[PDB]
Amino acid sequence: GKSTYKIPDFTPYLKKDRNTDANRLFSYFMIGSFGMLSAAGAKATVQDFLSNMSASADVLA
Amino acid sequence: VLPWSIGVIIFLLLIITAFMGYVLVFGQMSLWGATVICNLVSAIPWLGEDIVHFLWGGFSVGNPTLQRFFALHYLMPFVLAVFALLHLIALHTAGSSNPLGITSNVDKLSMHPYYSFKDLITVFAFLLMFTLFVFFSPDKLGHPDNYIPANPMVTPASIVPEWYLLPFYAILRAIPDKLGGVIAMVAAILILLILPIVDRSIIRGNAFKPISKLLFGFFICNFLLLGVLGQVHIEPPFIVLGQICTIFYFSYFLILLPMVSTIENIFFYIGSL
Amino acid sequence: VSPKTRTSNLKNGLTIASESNPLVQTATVGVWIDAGSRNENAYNNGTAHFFEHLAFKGTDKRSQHQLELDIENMGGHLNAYTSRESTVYYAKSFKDDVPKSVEILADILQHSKLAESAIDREREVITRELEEVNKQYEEVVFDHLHATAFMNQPLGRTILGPRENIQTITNTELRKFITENYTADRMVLVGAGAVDHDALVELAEKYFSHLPSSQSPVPLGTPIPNFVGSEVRLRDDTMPVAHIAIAVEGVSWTSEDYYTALVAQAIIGNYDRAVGTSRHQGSRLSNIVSENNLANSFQSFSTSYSDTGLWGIYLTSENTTQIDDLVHFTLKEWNRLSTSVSNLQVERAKSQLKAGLLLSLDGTTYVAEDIGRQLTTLGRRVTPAEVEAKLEAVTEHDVRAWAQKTLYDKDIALVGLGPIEGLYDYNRIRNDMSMMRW
Amino acid sequence: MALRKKNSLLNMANSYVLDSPQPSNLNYFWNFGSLLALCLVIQLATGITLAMHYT
Amino acid sequence: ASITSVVKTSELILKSPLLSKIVVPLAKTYVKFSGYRQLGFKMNDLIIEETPNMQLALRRLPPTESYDRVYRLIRATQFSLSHKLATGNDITKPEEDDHYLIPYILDVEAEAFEKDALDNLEVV
Amino acid sequence: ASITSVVKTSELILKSPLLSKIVVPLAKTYVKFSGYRQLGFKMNDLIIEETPNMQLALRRLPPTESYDRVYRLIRATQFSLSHKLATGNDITKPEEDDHYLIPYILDVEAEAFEKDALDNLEVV
Amino acid sequence: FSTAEAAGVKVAAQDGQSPISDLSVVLRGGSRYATVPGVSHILEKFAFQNTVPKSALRFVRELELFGGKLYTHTTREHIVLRTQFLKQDLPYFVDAFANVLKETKFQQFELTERVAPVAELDLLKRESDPAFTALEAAHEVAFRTGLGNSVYAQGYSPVTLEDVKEFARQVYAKQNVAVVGNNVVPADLQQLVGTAFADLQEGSKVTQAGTTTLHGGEARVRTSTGNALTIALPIAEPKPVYHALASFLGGPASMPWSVGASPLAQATVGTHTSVKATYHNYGDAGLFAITIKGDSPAEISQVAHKAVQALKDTGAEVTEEQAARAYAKSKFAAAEAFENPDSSASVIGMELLSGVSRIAPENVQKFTPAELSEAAAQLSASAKPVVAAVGQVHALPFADEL
Ligand code: HEM
Ligand code: HEM
Ligand SMILES: CCCCCCCCCCCCO[C@@H]1O[C@H](CO)[C@@H](O[C@H]2O[C@H](CO)[C@@H](O)[C@H](O)[C@H]2O)[C@H](O)[C@H]1O
Ligand SMILES: CCCCCCCCCCCCO[C@@H]1O[C@H](CO)[C@@H](O[C@H]2O[C@H](CO)[C@@H](O)[C@H](O)[C@H]2O)[C@H](O)[C@H]1O
Repeated sequence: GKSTYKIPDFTPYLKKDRNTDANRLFSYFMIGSFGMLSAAGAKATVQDFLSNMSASADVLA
Repeated sequence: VLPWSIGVIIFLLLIITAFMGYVLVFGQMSLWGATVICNLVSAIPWLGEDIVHFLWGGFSVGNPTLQRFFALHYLMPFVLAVFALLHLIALHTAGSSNPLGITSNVDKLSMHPYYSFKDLITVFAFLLMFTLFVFFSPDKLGHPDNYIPANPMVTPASIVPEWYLLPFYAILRAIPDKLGGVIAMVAAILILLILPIVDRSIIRGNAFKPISKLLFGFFICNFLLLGVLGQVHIEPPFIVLGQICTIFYFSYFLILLPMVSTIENIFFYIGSL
Repeated sequence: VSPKTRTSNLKNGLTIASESNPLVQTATVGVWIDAGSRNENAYNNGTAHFFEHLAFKGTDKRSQHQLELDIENMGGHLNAYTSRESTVYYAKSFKDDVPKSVEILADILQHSKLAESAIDREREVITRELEEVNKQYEEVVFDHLHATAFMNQPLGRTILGPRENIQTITNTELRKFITENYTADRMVLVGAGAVDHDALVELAEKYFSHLPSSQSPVPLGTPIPNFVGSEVRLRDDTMPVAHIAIAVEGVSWTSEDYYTALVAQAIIGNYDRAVGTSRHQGSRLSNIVSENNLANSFQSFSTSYSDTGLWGIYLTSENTTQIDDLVHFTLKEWNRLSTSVSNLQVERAKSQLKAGLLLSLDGTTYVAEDIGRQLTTLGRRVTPAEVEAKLEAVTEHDVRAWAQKTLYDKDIALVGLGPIEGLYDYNRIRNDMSMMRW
Repeated sequence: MALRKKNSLLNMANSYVLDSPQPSNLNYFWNFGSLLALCLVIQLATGITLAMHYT
Repeated sequence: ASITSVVKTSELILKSPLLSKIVVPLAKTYVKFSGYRQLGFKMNDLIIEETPNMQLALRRLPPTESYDRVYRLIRATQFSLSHKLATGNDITKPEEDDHYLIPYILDVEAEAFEKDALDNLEVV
Repeated sequence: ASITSVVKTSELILKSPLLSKIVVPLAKTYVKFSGYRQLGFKMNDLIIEETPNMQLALRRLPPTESYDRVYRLIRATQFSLSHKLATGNDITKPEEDDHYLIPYILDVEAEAFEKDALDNLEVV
Repeated sequence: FSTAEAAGVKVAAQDGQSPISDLSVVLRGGSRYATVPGVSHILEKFAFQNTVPKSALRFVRELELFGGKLYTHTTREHIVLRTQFLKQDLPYFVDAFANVLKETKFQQFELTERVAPVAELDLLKRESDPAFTALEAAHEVAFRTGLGNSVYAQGYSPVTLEDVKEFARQVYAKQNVAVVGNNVVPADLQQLVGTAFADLQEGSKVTQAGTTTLHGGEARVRTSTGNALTIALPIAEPKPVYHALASFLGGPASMPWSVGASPLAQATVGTHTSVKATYHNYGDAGLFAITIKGDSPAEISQVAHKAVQALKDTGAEVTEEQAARAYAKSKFAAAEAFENPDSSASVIGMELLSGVSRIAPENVQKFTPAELSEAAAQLSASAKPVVAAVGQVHALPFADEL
């Protein structure tokens, strides 16, 4: 309300184990999973899409 | 360096654009030019043949290839316009250079009206040349074989690219290896990217450099000779001549310009002491 | 080769430590105490600093006025300071005025009146101090830095304490504080300059013999801090200079990485546009900052406490549109302690530190401060030969390994004061703690 | 100065997609602009590909 | 290439009697055919300036030298756009073709190169 | 619409007993349902400011009024992005909803409109 | 400090038991000798720039490898260049000073880009304190030229490269140079200075253009950045009793959170103001000053009256207690000045460059109450009081009001 050295209450949000490697590793697991599915999704997308340029069924026939 | 380097990519896109557009007529030169140029990709090791079949959409140049070249020929000019815009935005940080090679920050003129009205002169000169070809000689720059419909059975007497690709074709012929030749031909364009490094001059441009001007003159005439050799038959004595011209082309970038520009630096310093 | 630090104890457990210099004619004697604001709770926060005021307000013998006169007659001065973990009371005098000064210090520590009238008078003086620190920007920045880094923990509290406590501190709680904390096993009597050790031990036996001992004597410099990555922004558009501190959790006095953290700190180093030599310093950050006019100054720090520390940098800048560059380039220099430093930077920083640790001690007060600090944090004075060996033991592998676990991809505590509109949000600052290219 | 600010080409991208200062309280209806950019990219990619097969 | 390089190589040549005997006459002819003096330039006016080092050297020119350089650049630009050459006193005579800029750029580069060396020092 | 217009029309209504009897209660409910007070705003904080006239009026605010306005805008923005409403002392009470800006904008607009009129004077 | 001579250069050194040595070159080149205003400040800032053997860049990079530090300052009497290093690195530092005195390339770009901007920041930092300004203003009124020249370079009167080069031609000469080594083996220093400074010009003693003249007056520096007031009294015959009187009158507190028991300290009670009496001996004239700073011009004015009263009261009668307190505070001030490297170097520098033997702190004279009161009486009855007001000058006192 007046003193700026009294930090507002962050206890509803603060994690107790915030400085641990386990704590960071979890968030990077989420980021990594996301990057992994994006890589697998991009690869699938590009492969299926670009295959339109390979000889079509009537040409192969 | 940045507008120049983007400029080199513009030049590559123009070549691709023009090559695909020429195939669209589907005359004899269209088909056979597509066949021989697209088969250069077969030289890429391991996957080359697969890439060619993928480009063609089949086992030879045919309908799939023509329909994809139409779609890409329509697109590529838009890509080219974007890169043209990019090289101008990159240039805008330094402004245009000028024929003396010095700063113009001391003495500037507005683009309009001065260069607007000076541009109109060359626009009308260009339109006069355009008119003479389009109305009075519309087929002077073309190949009569492109008025014969594509026939995969009959091979034309001589399969050459359009004239503006001829120097690069002469460079490719000079190297006996297929992959070697493809690399040399691509290198002949990408080597433009090293001019910022191999020019060791402390002065910008050739206006005041008599030896550099002579070397530049030889380089340009050699480039025109390579063009001519691109459309002769593979016969003596043009085979060896094409190889010597190819060596000269590359040695300009790798040897002569670095040497000459080094010596001229010394002559300017000593000569003006 | 400096003279040996002599050390003796009394029966109560008071340490006496001295370093004589027969070339000077003044002497600094004083009492270093292993106690400070961090020993208060939330209710009596401010007490230690309150006492420091009252210590000079009169004793059972000498009144306030008599005290003033006695020191004036000595010829030198008395000085005191309270920090988070340490309190100091010292007297600089002439060679032969040392017994007077020891007697006055012993008096103000043991036998201070703490008269309700004086408590009530200082209660206003200290209240005015709350509204005038506001000007000392470096202190404002570092107090917010501790408050946020050690959020809701004792190290996070200020030394002055809240306004509320200042109005409610009683002589009872003052007396309780100094009875619990100012014990003989926590105190060191230090003499530097023209002092005889044997004379000082006698004076200690005369004046500090009736000091209480604590019930459970732990060794000197005995302490759990949980650092919070966080930010305080105190934007003030009317200030011309931005003051920014960035810190990570650093090392305690007795860490195995204490010297490695000092070497890493010296690789970044300090810079000040007002000093002539600063444009020519070898530090990469120095070169970036000076060439591009990014800052008026920066000062790397590695602050230690008994059980934690803060390692970071303090920046000042008027370049308000390029604060982003300043922060970006600083944190990319920290990244290089993890990715790129080699024997080149490490051996250069070691060379500079081997001298720096000795150069700092250039007067009797600095020597006394060094003996007192080391005795109250480590329990012993570390000889320059031991210090030279611990520095020599720091390799480039040690620096890289330390930076990879302390700096790389770690949370920071960040404080910005002044025109800091250009300082980006927490995420963009914290994203510069790593390099995607590595 | 950071390259993304110093180089004129990078700086144009930077100004639109990276350092661009946004209100801190845009709600999800401010997301349709990027969806429309996505639709335009999909229509360009699928449309140019259809043009390779369409007569 | 750096001005430092050019100056050092030139000094090697000027030292060698044989080398100077063959290079100095060539260099003088080269300068005559170059023809920059016919636009009223001095040799140093032609050196590329869009570099940090050169911008710093130009800022260190004495004000007089700096104002005269600006005039020669403007005058040469006006000859260039008109497709004329200098006549009379506008032509740079060989005795006026002084290396007014070379000392400044050599000092700028000296520090720049020392800084590069010292950035790579290894305590022995 | 100009603030001048809004203020003048409002004053016509407040004058008419009948009109005020029917409009004032409606206006009070409208303000209650509007709900800007639940984000800690005062009515004048909502007025469009990206105009020359409004920029001038805001520059004429006393420094304290100006600093308080900045805080209410930042605070309301933080409620908006968090999808929360003000509670307690952050809610603007009806007695705190003062027209701090209206006098400044009315003076700016008065001069702007007089200038327009006087630009069209005809000597008789 | 064993005074000797090495190749025409006066060298004083004192060995010690520390790993840290301080080597200082003291030059007779302070502002009282300044040819043009500000030249001595500029010359000080031009030290350790590019020399012919070693660039400023190379010097700083090598200094960092030795972990050495560099300190320079200008007084009214001297330029002092000090280095602090480890004992063993002495030869390097001697050679560095030799390069600076013999081979400094005074280049125009260094002046414009390096030296002058640093000199300007130096001054602005000093002037942030209004008391600094007031005491500087007071010397300018009291002496006009010589001692009245500004110590620092100011923007209104620019120093040129030719000005600095000429002054350096005078100052950097064996006749104007003293070497002072703290914690340096004296025999080793003499050997090194004897080889390094052998080819330095002999030159001639730099002199003050004109005799020192004393004047009274007022200076009214209107600033917006704080308030101060100096009351100075120019002294025609500098005597050591004024040290005792300055310490007696005092002003600063000897204890935290206190006012102090000194007359001038007691003049500040009820005000957020500080005071300090100082005495400046310059050999041939002196200045006794009392400076008061504060935030309130009304409070400064209030203290100023009490301050002049204090001086008059002292001229009446001093007690024996007070005289002993003066001896004690003065011996202490002397001792700490001989310890502080900055002031130490100048003290021995004065002994070597002039011939004024240093008064050891242990030999500081005890002045009787008679001698102190007599000294204060002469000051209260001065014909030439100087008053320099800084800040809200319309609200600060004038000489005739005091
Ligand atoms: C579609 C093709 C191109 C267009 C429309 C185009 C247009 C322009 C224009 C309008 C300018 C400024 C005016 C001028 O100097 O003529 C320019 C400058 C420039 N262009 Fe291009 N350009 C194209 C292709 C290229 C190519 C292929 C290169 C390089 C290989 C290139 C390199 C440059 C450079 C270096 C400049 C700066 C020249 C200077 O002013 O000194 N451009 N271009
Ligand atoms: C804003 C971008 C575009 C929109 C909204 C759009 C819309 C449409 C629509 C509504 C159709 C009818 C689809 C059907 O029912 O079969 C269509 C067909 C087509 N579009 Fe596009 N289009 C876009 C971009 C493009 C582009 C860039 C191309 C490039 C050529 C293209 C090529 C085609 C082709 C070849 C067809 C006919 C084959 C088919 O029906 O699928 N379109 N487009
Ligand atoms: C820079 C990117 C690198 C180059 C990109 C490569 C372009 C083309 C690569 C492969 C495309 C065709 O590769 C082929 O793809 C199709 C899916 O698309 C796969 O086919 C598989 O799935 C499809 C449907 O998803 C089924 O009809 C099929 O029966 C099954 O085998 C083949 O198993 C794979 O051999
Ligand atoms: C959306 C896809 C990403 C590609 C970028 C879109 C292309 C459009 C860019 C060209 C239009 C010019 O865009 C213009 O660039 C300059 C700098 O780049 C911006 O300028 C802005 O940023 C720079 C620094 O980031 C500051 O110097 C400037 O004060 C600020 O206004 C303009 O606000 C923007 O309007």
